[PDB]
Amino acid sequence: KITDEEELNDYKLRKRKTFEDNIRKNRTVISNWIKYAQWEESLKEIQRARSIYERALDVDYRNITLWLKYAEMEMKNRQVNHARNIWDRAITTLPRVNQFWYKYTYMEEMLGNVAGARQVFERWMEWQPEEQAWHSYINFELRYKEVDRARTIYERFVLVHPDVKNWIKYARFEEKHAYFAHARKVYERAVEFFGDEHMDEHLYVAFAKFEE
Amino acid sequence: KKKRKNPDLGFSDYAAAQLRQYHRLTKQIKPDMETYERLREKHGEEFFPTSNSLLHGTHVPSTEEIDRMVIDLEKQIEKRDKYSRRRPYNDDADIDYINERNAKFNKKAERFYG
Amino acid sequence: WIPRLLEDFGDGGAFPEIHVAQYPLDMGRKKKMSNALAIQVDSEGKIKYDAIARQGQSKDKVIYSKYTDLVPKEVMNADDPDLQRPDEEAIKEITEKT
Amino acid sequence: TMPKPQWHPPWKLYRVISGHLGWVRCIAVEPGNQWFVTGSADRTIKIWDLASGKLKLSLTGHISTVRGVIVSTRSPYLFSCGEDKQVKCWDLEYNKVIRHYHGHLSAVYGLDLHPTIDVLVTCSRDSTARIWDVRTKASVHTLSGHTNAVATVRCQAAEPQIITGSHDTTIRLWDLVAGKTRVTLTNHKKSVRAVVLHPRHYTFASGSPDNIKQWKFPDGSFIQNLSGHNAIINTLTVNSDGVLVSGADNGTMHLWDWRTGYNFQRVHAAVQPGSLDSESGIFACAFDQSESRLLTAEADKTIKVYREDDTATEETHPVS
Amino acid sequence: WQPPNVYLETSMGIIVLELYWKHAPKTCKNFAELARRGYYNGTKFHRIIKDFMIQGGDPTGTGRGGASIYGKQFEDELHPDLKFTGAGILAMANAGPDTNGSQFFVTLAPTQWLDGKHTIFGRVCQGIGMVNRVGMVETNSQDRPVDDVKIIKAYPSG
Amino acid sequence: RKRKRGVDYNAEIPFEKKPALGFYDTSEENYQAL
Amino acid sequence: VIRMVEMQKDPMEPPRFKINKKIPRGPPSPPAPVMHSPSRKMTVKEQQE
Repeated sequence: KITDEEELNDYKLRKRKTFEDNIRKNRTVISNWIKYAQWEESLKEIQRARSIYERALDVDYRNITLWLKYAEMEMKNRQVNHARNIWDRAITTLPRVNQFWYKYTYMEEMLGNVAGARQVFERWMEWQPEEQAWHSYINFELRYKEVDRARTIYERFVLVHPDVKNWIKYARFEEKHAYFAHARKVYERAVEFFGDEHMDEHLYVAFAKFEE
Repeated sequence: KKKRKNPDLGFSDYAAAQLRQYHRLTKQIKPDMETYERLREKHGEEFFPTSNSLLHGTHVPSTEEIDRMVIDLEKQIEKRDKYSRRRPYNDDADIDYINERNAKFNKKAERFYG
Repeated sequence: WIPRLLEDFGDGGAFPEIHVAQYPLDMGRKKKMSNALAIQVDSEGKIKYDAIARQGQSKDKVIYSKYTDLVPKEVMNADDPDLQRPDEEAIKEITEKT
Repeated sequence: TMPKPQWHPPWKLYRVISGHLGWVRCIAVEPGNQWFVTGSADRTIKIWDLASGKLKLSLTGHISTVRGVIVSTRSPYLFSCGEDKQVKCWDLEYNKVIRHYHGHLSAVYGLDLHPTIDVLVTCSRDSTARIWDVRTKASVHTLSGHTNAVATVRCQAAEPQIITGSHDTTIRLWDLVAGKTRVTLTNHKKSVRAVVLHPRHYTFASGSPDNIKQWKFPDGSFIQNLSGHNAIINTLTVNSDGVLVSGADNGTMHLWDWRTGYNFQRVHAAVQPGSLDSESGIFACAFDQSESRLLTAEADKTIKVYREDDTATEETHPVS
Repeated sequence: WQPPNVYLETSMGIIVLELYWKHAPKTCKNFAELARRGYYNGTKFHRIIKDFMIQGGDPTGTGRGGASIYGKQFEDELHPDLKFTGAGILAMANAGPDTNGSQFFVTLAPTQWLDGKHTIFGRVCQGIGMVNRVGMVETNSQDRPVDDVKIIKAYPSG
Repeated sequence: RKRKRGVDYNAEIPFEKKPALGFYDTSEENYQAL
Repeated sequence: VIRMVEMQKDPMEPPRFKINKKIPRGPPSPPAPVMHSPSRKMTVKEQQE
């Protein structure tokens, strides 16, 4: 056990020079950088942690574990606004990595900033990401009521991903919430959109189920 | 009454596991329409911003909120800590491994040479 | 009447004849110097997030950071004078300067 | 869709030269069109006649793989560049090295010449390029900024004057005088080993195992894709008539239409008798000066010459 | 012809300013005729003094341009009791009396210094938080800030 | 006392890179001790 | 108004200062945004392959 000031400071020095020589030694694999920053955070010296993460991102910024460990460290230590700036830089420079958008939105929801979460979801959808992202957005709109927003999203969605399956899901959505006239309009729009030259079973099956 | 199941598969991409975890966490959350309407009647049309449309500088959170996300952080961190389930130190079988690195290399060799 | 709470501004406004420092809709008060950089907005009212990627850089830098940079431009044209090399006189100028 | 592509006739192999003792890694044609020059991984530089295919001469100075040759249009010089970190200037009135450019810290992967001023640009594995002064062997600029080997460099008289593609999957457009990067293009997911500039259109194309992409000068605005060739792409080469040749590393070679991006032929040549089938691969291709012949330098130690087919028509070989 | 609220939807936020013709008929008429005239589209903020002023409306964008509805410029229509004691007091500034042209100013705080040299001609009835945001932005050493912030729409009240 | 780079660890942030600033105010944030 | 005159260099004078100092290289430029096309999926079977 470390009595006090000078002995734990020597302990700091020894571990610290060990880390820094590892980094000088390889300067690559980020297991070293992360071990180091994890330690300097465990001692609650987080300005050193921030410097370490920044230097690491200077080495290799395309590495997503680095960004995630970093924003996690900021978030635990309640540095909310630091975490926001980090998520923003991350989704700016690596916009295809979906984890970043997911976790940024999830945080902003926890924190109670629903306006913020919608801002982020909108920015995300600008990239025309993937079905799962659109679903996540709609589910977000559905944990709150806001069903009109949900159908606006669905309008953009079925255009961005024109698959029969999505048209089906859209119709199913509106019927589950009992907008039967609108679901009929959905189905007629679906048929007239797809056209004969492609048109096959699944769509008609669901259309028959509805009208049945 | 309700019923569902979800089976585990290959980790295929880190994205798949991340997505599963997000699904679970999302399903958990329960939002208060009270605070939603309260926040609503103050700001109104600002509520519905496009990516590019509207702007208010910063939304400053009551600390009590911040505690929610911190707690969820600790929970997910633990759950992630348990990622690899360790197999108990079983000495019962024959030992042709000098140390634990060698024992694990022999195990990887067992999985590629049948 | 001397307006002290901005509610007395109705839709806003300072009362130049009222010998009080009017602070209508967050007006007047010098605030703390915060780090947040200028939340700029484009020439149509969009939020120019080009800023945060362009961090600390000139405007000579061309920064592709929008989705619209990925989309295939329809330049299937053998004819457009948009894409034809600079006339060899300008090339001669660049060669001499270089 | 698109307007419909121009019809180009297809190409047929008509000659197979074999005299090298290692992979052939670079190829170039003289200005006046009489001979071409190949550099190989047996550390020689052979000089062949372009009409007959006979071998005229063999120059042996390097210590390892010769990875690039070029012949200067303004002076009787051949500049070669090797994996021994050395860059050479052969004077072709005595056939002897007269000048050597020193300073790279690892193998030199490629090299190009400026068309009006007398400078050289070389790219190497230390992840830098250098702008050399042809006449005083002095390095006037070290273009640094990539984060991995710099696979390829091309230079032009217009602006920007230097395009480099590297193995960190990025392209950079540099200015020669200032010596720093104007634009960084990060659209590719895998190493960019091939770059080419259209002769008469202020556009360029860049090849990668994902797909070839087209870009528009001077700030590199995206134009379109060219997909279908899923292979490590070692070369791109464009004709003046809009034919674009994409040579891969498993031997397969696609021929495309430049303007609409329509792949109108796929050649899958055969390996020389004593070769394995895991040793088919194209390292360099070069159009003749008349733009009639297409020479390719291959990983089975042969040089294959293709000429256009003269007895085919839009109805024999229709355009899909 | 005294347009109540002249709406100048800048890029960085909406605005509409109420000019008191009873105190400032000449400059109220001038500014209304300019805003309905649409000549203010393209005017870059030629001066931004943090927590002091935002001044723009220059057809040069440098400060040596600007013209009025009666020619090049006209005199000031002074008020005894109207001042710059608070933000948003819309008063066309001048480099010399009786030469007030196209240039527009907007206070951001008490500017009791500009009293008597610029005729306080109203107050901005729309977009004061946006005025604060534009007043916080970082500017160059010539008060032509690094951001080329311009008005999208210039028009008066109906 | 003669070691050139030793105190490069325990006295100062070894090579300090301060985080970039974006669209939010990081000023009031400060953190606890151990 | 001041008069600049450049001081004579002594011909017989060796260099004055130690040139060879080593330091790690600076931070690079602000990372450019990675403009990719969206990732596709690898089935379990492919990762087996």
